[PDB]
Amino acid sequence: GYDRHITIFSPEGRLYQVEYAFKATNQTNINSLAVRGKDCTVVISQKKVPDKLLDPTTVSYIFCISRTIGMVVNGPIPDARNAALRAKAEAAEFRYKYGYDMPCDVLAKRMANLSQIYTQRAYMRPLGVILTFVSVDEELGPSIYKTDPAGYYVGYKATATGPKQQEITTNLENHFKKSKIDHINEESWEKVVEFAITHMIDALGTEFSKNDLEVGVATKDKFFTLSAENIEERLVAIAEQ
Amino acid sequence: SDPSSINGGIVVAMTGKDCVAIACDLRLGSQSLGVSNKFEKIFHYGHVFLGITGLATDVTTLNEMFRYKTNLYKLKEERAIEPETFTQLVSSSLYERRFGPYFVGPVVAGINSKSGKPFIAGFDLIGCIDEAKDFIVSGTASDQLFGMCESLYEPNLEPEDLFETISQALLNAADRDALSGWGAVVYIIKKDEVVKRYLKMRQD
Amino acid sequence: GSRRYDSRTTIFSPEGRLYQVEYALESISHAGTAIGIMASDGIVLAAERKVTSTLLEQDTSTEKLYKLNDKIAVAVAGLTADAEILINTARIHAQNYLKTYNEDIPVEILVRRLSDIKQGYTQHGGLRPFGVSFIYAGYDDRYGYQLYTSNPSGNYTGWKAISVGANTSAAQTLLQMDYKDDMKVDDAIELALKTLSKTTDSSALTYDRLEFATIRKGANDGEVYQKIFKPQEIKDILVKTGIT
Amino acid sequence: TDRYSFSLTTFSPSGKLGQIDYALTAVKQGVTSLGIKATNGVVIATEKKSSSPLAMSETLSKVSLLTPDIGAVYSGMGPDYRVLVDKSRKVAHTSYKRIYGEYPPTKLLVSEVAKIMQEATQSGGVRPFGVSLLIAGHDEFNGFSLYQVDPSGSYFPWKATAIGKGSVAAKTFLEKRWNDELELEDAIHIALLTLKESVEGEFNGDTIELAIIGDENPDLLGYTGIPTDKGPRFRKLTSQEINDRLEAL
Amino acid sequence: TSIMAVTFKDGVILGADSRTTTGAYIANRVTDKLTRVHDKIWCCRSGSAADTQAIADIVQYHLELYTSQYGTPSTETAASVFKELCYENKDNLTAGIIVAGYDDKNKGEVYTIPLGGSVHKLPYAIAGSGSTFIYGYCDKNFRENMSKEETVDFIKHSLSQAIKWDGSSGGVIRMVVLTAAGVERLIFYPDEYEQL
Amino acid sequence: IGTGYDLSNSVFSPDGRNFQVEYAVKAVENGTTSIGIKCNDGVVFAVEKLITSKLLVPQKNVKIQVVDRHIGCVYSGLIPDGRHLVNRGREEAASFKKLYKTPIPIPAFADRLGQYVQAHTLYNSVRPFGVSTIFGGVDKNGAHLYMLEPSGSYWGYKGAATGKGRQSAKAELEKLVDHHPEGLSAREAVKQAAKIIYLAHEDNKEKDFELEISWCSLSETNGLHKFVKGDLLQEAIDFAQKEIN
Amino acid sequence: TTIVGVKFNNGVVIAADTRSTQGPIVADKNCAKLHRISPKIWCAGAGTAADTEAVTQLIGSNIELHSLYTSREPRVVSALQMLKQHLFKYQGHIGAYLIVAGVDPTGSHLFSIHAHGSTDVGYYLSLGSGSLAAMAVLESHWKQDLTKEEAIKLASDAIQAGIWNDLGSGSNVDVCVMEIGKDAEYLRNYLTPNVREEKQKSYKFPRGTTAVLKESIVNICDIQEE
Amino acid sequence: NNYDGDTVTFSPTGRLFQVEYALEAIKQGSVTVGLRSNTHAVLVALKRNADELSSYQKKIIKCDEHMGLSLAGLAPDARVLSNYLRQQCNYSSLVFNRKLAVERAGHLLCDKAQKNTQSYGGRPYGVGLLIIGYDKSGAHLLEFQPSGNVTELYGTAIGARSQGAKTYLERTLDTFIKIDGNPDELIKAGVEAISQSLRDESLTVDNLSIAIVGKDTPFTIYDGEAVAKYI
Amino acid sequence: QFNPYGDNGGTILGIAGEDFAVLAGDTRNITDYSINSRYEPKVFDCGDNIVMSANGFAADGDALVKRFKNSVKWYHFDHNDKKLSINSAARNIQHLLYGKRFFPYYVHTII
Repeated sequence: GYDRHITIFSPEGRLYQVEYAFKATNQTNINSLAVRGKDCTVVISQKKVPDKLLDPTTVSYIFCISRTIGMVVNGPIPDARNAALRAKAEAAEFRYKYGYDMPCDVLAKRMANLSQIYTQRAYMRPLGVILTFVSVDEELGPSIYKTDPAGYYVGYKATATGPKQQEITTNLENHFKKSKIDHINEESWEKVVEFAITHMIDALGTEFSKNDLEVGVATKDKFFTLSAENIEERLVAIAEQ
Repeated sequence: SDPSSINGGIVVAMTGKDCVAIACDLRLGSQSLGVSNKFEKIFHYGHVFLGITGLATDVTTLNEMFRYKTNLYKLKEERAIEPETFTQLVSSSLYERRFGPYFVGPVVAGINSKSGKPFIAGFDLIGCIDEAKDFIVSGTASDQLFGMCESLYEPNLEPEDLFETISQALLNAADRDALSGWGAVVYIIKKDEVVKRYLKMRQD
Repeated sequence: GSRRYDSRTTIFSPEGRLYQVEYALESISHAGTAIGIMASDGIVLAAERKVTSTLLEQDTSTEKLYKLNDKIAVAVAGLTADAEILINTARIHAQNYLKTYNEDIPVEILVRRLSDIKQGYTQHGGLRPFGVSFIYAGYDDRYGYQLYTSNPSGNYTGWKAISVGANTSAAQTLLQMDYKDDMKVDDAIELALKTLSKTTDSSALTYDRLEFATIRKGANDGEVYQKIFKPQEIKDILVKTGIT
Repeated sequence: TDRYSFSLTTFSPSGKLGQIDYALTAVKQGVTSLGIKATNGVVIATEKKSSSPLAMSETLSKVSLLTPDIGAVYSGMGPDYRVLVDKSRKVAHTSYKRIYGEYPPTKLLVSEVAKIMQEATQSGGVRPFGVSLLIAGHDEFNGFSLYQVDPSGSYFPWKATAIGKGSVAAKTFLEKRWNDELELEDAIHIALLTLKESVEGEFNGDTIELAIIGDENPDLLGYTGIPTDKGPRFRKLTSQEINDRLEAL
Repeated sequence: TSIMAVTFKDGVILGADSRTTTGAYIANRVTDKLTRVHDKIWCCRSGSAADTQAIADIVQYHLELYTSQYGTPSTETAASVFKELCYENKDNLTAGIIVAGYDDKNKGEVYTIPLGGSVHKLPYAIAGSGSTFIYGYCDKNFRENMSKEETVDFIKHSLSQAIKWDGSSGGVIRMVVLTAAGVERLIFYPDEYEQL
Repeated sequence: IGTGYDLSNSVFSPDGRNFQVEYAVKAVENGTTSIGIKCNDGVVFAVEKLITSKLLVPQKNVKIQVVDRHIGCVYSGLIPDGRHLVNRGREEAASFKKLYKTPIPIPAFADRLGQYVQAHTLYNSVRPFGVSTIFGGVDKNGAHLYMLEPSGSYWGYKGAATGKGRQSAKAELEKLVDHHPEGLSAREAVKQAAKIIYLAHEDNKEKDFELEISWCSLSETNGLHKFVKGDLLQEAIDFAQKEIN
Repeated sequence: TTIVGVKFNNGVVIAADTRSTQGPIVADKNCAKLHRISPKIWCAGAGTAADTEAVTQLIGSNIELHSLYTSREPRVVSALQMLKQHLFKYQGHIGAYLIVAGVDPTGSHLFSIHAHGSTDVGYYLSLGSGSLAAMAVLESHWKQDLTKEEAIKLASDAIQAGIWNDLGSGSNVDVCVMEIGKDAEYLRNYLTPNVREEKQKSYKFPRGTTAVLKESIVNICDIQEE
Repeated sequence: NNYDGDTVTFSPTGRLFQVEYALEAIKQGSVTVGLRSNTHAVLVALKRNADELSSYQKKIIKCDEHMGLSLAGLAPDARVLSNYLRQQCNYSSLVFNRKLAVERAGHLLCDKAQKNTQSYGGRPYGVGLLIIGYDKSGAHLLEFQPSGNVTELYGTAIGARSQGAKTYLERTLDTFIKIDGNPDELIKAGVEAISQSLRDESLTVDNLSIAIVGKDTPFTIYDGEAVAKYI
Repeated sequence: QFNPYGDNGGTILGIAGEDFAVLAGDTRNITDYSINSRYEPKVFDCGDNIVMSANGFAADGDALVKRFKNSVKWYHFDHNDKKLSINSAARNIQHLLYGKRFFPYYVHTII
């Protein structure tokens, strides 16, 4: 009667409602591509500014969670600020009670549970966002953990998101099938960002400007985003390619 | 005065080879006045024997407390509880009431059915598991018991050497202590057979 | 809204009748037979399992005989999951009564208590009822053996011989026909297997679908010993009554 | 907030609870998993699957350790398995381990996980779990023991069993290969072999996860010098080990 | 026990001993009383030892979150966090913290919080219980706006006097230097000032 | 399939859209027009306040309420509900000011109100907001300006509008950053805040109105939110009358 | 109760006495005093005898949780920060003074924690009633950079200082040596001083010496059925 | 459809229908007319009895010694709000030594009405109050909607056939403000105003209830023989 | 430590007349050997023809007087401008006193 409107199982054993969350993570229309270097991890995203009046600086989709862990969000921006907020609150809470900085492995599990709990109570709406968590662990190496609206997560060599992500996934696939290694090899992080931009220029069929990009890199013990001035510099190095 | 010396009571426990024995007095006083010469301080859940010293009322409260917990153990896992497993439950029940605790001092004595080893253990007020393979003594004539018991005892005894040692140990502290004595019961716990032997002794 | 999505499980129909209660008894007919026969020296409790397989261990499955306390056992008919919740509540409720009065709980008292919890959910809170029906085999000094069935509604009525679960109609009428008051446990065993042979939903009455238990006064020192039989003793007694 | 305090697990008119049946539907969509109980071990096996080949399955756990003697394996929902493994760990320690000083028997832990199933049919605002677990384990009193916990909330002890999408084929193959006496090396030889008639993707040790609860190890205990304690009887096998034994089928 | 902090041209330099007596028996003598509560805002602990550390953990939890959501805290901000925990459990939590730190916009600042919990800004602070012997030394020979070399001697020379006159002050003198150049630890062993 | 997807708001329709929250945008359209010019110096708010009859009292009612001492909050849509969102941040800011002893940043505030308006879209027990607020101010991180949709979404802006005249206002601010490429002081920007409200009263030329203008600027009021009044205001009005003739 | 915890170049070695007291009377000649949070996080405890055993068992519980929830080794800090926090709430009504030691992937550690929530770090700490004595021996023989074979001797002579001169301490001396990325070795009853002489005679007795009033046999068995 | 029996659900036309229906509670209530000046505000209320033996329903409720509210909606709902206004008037006097401002008292009022229109099982209050009062800013007349929207007016009316009173006041608007220091006339201009809402209901000594507030007068309610010199 | 009650002295004398009443009290306000103020009332009008004085310790005096002038107000409000008797004022005052009986008031109150 009703079962596509709350969070109880259908005759087929499926949760239609949970299925709509995966068709609501594509409304932004933003593509992201995230690759693991030797000692660095890189995430590049599109950033669009619809109008004149809007200022791009504030328009973001790369939110800094820990001080080592960033999170790049595809899908609607309300569910992104709430998801950022909780994840951030937890990250602090872990430091407080166990006295070290949070493993990414655990924040991916932690948020997976909370995601799930929203499909497990009827009132609470689950959050329609795919979060990609980028880090450089101090025990677990460079990693990417991606959560999704079911409250599932799995690790990645590399990953892509957005609506046009089929194209992107295949490009990524070829590079590691050909190579037969699970991560990009190169010690300088500047060039892992470079490799990344090319693979996105080919996959999406477009060249870019500095404002169409917003680039975040996690090195060891810190997360930062590159300014737009610095991003132009990354774009010149593709003519040297 | 002391909340654990206002009715007295003692428990002695000894191991032997292939046997244990435990024993208590039968005195319930209210201070100076003797009220009863037939109150037990030993109880038995299954083939485990739990002797409980200290304040009068908490002996009894605590007996019906473990009566409750032993029933649920046996029902779920379909066997009588072992001595070693039980000792952990005696510790936790004391510790739950960490503040304003049960003013007792129990003694666990058994012989494991899964290994055939004599096994004994003790507790204070708050309950710290006191391993031994000698003997554990507890109560208000415990200062006397610790000296007396050690002196006669030879490491390992036969099942009926063990009746002569733990009987004398108990008698001689109990007639040099004012809140102990007054009739006493000594148990010899073998593999499968427990005999309860009351003792002829001084009533004055 | 949240008012929309409410089932309303605690309303009277226009007939005066509780939908969820009628359905609870309905679903207990899918679950296996359970029989109890009250002798004048013990009680025989015998139940036919709701599922059997050729890969299943059939020698530690408990889904029919469960001990609530030392001298009171149940036979189960309904879903076992539902029964497991109430079974740990009963085990507690019994064990409490022993704790405070230092005497083991009367059979009357323990059975009215289970019915009251069940009644409660159909009475208030908007929660489904538990679809379980128990036959209690139990002893006390007060009237000796008592046999009792309670239902998911929460009412208990005494019985001399009773059946709940699968083929209810078939078993109860047959039981009236063979009933005498001169039976003793030997006879009571034999009739309980014989009624199950008639209700059997399989090829023959086989050991591997039986749980079987008794509470006997022939047990030593003038006291009830509850004996839950192993399947190797069920297999022995199945030759004794001559079915196989 | 909350404003739901009424069940959404309800009886149908011809009897049978509708919701516990639907939940059991979601299980037979999922992966194929098996457990074979031998005389000296229990072996469990499951098949690992990923979004994409760029997803690793070496950082995902479809076999978990609950206590050092009792492991788990599932067929059903990944998300439901995740929460139900954690709540079991938490209740294993808090409702017995503190109090009784040792880890729970296999039966006793099974019994506890069955009430969690029950409270997601009962109590307002919740729907049932959508996993059937095998919980294999070892305790000192039941020997080695195999149980199958289901969304219904009931458990059944087995001799060997299957759950998942290949369940019907699996159990017909398992009927003919269970023997009264099974050695631990023979048990592994049946369990890989059954799972192989239920695979149609890649067959490698990186896609087949196998874990034994064989006999004990004083090398994964982390210490020596207490002879009371004998280490984990649970021992998950890495991809390489499983792979040698695939070439030896 | 003696704790201090002094403002100077390039920022603020913090200073501590390392003896923690309880009774007549010195529990620890290499105590590191200088705690990082952010990454450019360090504090100094004195008083009831468990009750200062407990508070500091909570302040750390507050500032780690403050950074992650709202942006980097200031000396002012951190001190405020500190105050309001001492102030609202002021009967049982007994804490004297000197919160010192280098802002990139206001330079070094010092706050002193005594046991009631009231903030007070100061151009150098002293709190403790070994700092009642060096009160008159610290005021006469101190100058506001000293160059770097001078500052490091000013805090050494005071603690040398504190060591001398107070027996609950001793061991190593630890200094942490907070500047725009960064975060630099110096350590001075006893012969190096007992020489003077 | 099925019937509904508009009875509750912790449903999601299949497209990937919401409801109720999608419908709540139409509710904000029924409101009046309200603008914000983010100046270099600060921000200048202005709001069209309708005068229905002469029965009402002029310059005695407001849609510009202060939050903290340095943040204008000015709103359109359903006015009691918009006042509840203003009420909420007065509470929020006072707690922050207690806790951390500094005037609450605009970027902090932007996060805080955002989470709350998001929060009502996650239960079916409460109604989604059917107002949009345009808020900003001057704190020590520079001048900032924000618009917060009832969707729970907010962005940076340097010019905002909402309500009926959001088409003409959005377009006329496009013109305003394209007149001035190096920007303009807040003193001049009072006069444009008047002009584009009068141009967004041609969508409401069945009515007559009184204009409220307010400013928070670093150096015209020392970073403090006040009302523009008196002689400076009457000059903004005269400029705007000439501009529409 | 003398408990040393001595850090060394490749690890940490923590050793304790085997005496458990209850008042002036020696409860147990031999009892364990080193307990196991985690297989790589050992601890010994001094202060109140029950509250040593339970608080170790309890933060023991939550770390074992936590190590398995993270799929990684449980760190020394993880333990330390929970202990600390837990003890402060009761405001020093739970009497425990633990030497906490251990190795982890991020090196060798050694901590001490007071009953409220002070925590200190040296390369050698001691708590107990023996603390004073223990500590004296260490400061003379100890240097930076000690080998294993060196370390263990320093730990043993340190507890023996404890035994001679402290009366809360006695009997055997237990050791547990931990090195980084090697198994943690428990050498219970490493060094035995004070070995009990032969008693002057036997105090065994012929049969029948004591007097029985009555006898019975009482049943521990379940009711049977013939 | 079900948008109309749920106070938590919109409405594809961008409304809520419940507040609207609640606004119709005011139309079926009785008529009242308020008019104010700079020194005196006045409420002139038409009470309305049920039948011949029934009493007449009081429609001016004393809120304080300088504040009064009058209902025009439904009476039971008005009894929840009347207390609330009294409660915040005594709290303002008690704590801050302040005779609670009229304008600020409106703003409290808003948020009590809003929080039940946001919440399910709740309802908007069906009553709509006209609230007079005399503070240091002078006299004021507030019109409180069931919406929770408050507005400040020289004179207005709500009830049944309210539009005709608004007209009498829209004309005579510039007469009564410049009346100051003469409460006698201010009372007289509202009698004529509520007479345009009649339909042969007349005004007697049992129908008319006036209450005034001054700079030299507290709160007073006239009724009986005290409104019989102002028919 | 803390001590929670003082005394601020002064004296009252209530004389019930035969057709009149008089309630007098000195207005001297002191603390210890200090004179706080020459003049500061200890007789307050409550209106509705009842005078009240609570003399003793000032801080209670101000609050219990205050809580009486609201019980006057609320009486007029909900019993609809009925007259409040001296006799009904008394009974009412007794509950105000008694409401705190474990941290009690400190004033002798005469009406």
